[PDB]
Amino acid sequence: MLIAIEGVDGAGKRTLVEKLSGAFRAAGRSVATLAFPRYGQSVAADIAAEALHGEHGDLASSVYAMATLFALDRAGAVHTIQGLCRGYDVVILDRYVASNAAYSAARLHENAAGKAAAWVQRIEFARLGLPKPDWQVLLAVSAELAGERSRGRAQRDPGRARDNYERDAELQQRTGAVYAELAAQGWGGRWLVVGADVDPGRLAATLA
Amino acid sequence: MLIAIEGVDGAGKRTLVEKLSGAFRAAGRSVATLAFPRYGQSVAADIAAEALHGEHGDLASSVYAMATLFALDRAGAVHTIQGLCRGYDVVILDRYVASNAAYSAARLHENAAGKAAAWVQRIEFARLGLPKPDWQVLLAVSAELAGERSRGRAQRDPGRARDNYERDAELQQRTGAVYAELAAQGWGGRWLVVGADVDPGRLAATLA
Ligand SMILES: Nc1ncnc2c1ncn2[C@@H]1O[C@H](COP(=O)(O)OP(=O)(O)OP(=O)(O)O)[C@@H](O)[C@H]1O
Ligand SMILES: Nc1ncnc2c1ncn2[C@@H]1O[C@H](COP(=O)(O)OP(=O)(O)OP(=O)(O)O)[C@@H](O)[C@H]1O
Ligand SMILES: Cc1cn([C@H]2C[C@H](O)[C@@H](COP(=O)(O)O)O2)c(=O)[nH]c1=O
Ligand SMILES: Cc1cn([C@H]2C[C@H](O)[C@@H](COP(=O)(O)O)O2)c(=O)[nH]c1=O
Repeated sequence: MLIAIEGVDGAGKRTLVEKLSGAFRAAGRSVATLAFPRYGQSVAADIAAEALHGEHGDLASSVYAMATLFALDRAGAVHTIQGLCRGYDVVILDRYVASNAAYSAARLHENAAGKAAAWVQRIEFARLGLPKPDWQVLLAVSAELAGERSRGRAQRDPGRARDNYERDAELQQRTGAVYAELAAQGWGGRWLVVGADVDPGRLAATLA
Repeated sequence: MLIAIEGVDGAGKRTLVEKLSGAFRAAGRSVATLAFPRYGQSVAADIAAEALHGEHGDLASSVYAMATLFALDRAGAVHTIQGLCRGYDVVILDRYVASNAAYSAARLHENAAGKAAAWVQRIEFARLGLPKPDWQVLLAVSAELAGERSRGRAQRDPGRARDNYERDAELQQRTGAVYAELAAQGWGGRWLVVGADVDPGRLAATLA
């Protein structure tokens, strides 16, 4: 089973992955986790991050260029994902294809039924062959709280200055809204919308 | 030995590669040829071409985004290039790293000593590890003649409509000028500037 944890930056995704992993292992399931972007491992991922921090000229100014880099990173992980699904009972991804749909649509002020979301569908799932997840869990949080976390993280870690998207409060707001639409639409597969207070044990039971 | 044939679109590069290959083989050297972009083989290359034909939203509007796609295509060919150099006496490339420097600088109205050219140097040769060619042959041609060839090709082949750059006559002009500067500068290695009338036998002798 392939599960993707989605949400805006600062939503608490990494923490949910950790808690969920423990819940699954408690239930006797083998668990593997993979996070996107695959920084260090993927040049596309690194260039994208660098672009979001002021490098590489006009690269970040293009919505589709950024989406393409994140898609190329995932395309290079297809073998990894297939291998993990063959080796473990549960594979949990911290961010996946839906991240591209949410942020891309938001940057263009489009909704989940828009052009960008459809483009991501055609490119990543169909053309690049990324498998559709069995579950996509939206960790919904208020834009204000998520933002406060992204800022706090930058104040405590010098190698963690916020990226261009995180410095755009309205973009974060719109991204959260597109995520809610994607979930209601069942974009790319079935979704579950949860909060930071969700019970790992029950969530794992629902997913397994 | 690694030789790259450079020049604007419609300059006559493919023809020179063919004639040069024959000249080298006549001299008893084994020859291999590789062309960039690696259409079909590289997703980055295909997406880039598609973007230059009106697809993928605002992707082509970013100079660095386009340069990145062409660089990622080449990065995926490093193994191929090293293998060819180990297996043949001469390896001839139809377009290489300099193509990115020339077109990128031109789109930004910069010269060979500019930011874009330097960025290409840092990314492709240093960061991505692409080997610097032993020779870079600039097939210089008048912008008018090159353009007439690109147009004529589109009139005869339906699957060959001109790309966005080819539809920009001034851009082609500026690209030719940046190429001349790159050659005079010895950018990325030594260059040779030749015309369509160059003698394959002598050119091959010079390169070998
Ligand atoms: N970014 C990553 N996050 C988590 N696990 C990863 C990541 N990249 C690779 N792995 C895991 O580490 C082990 C793999 O890597 P290696 O990188 O050694 O694989 P390969 O030798 O390229 O094998 P394969 O094609 O199966 O991935 C695999 O079992 C894979 O599931
Ligand atoms: N786009 C290309 N143009 C010309 N020759 C190519 C191209 N792609 C691969 N080749 C050549 O075709 C043969 C290779 O390909 P294959 O694609 O079968 O290689 P591999 O099995 O991936 O081997 P290697 O790592 O050596 O490339 C090689 O000898 C290589 O030099
Ligand atoms: C994985 C992914 C991240 N992003 C965004 C989220 C951030 O603003 C940034 C990097 O992600 P990260 O904060 O999870 O490391 O890029 C996308 O736009 N598309 C994607 O596919
Ligand atoms: C290989 C390469 C081509 N190009 C340009 C030349 C064209 O306008 C187009 C495709 O190249 P092509 O006409 O040789 O198939 O992109 C670059 O800008 N950078 C590159 O690295």
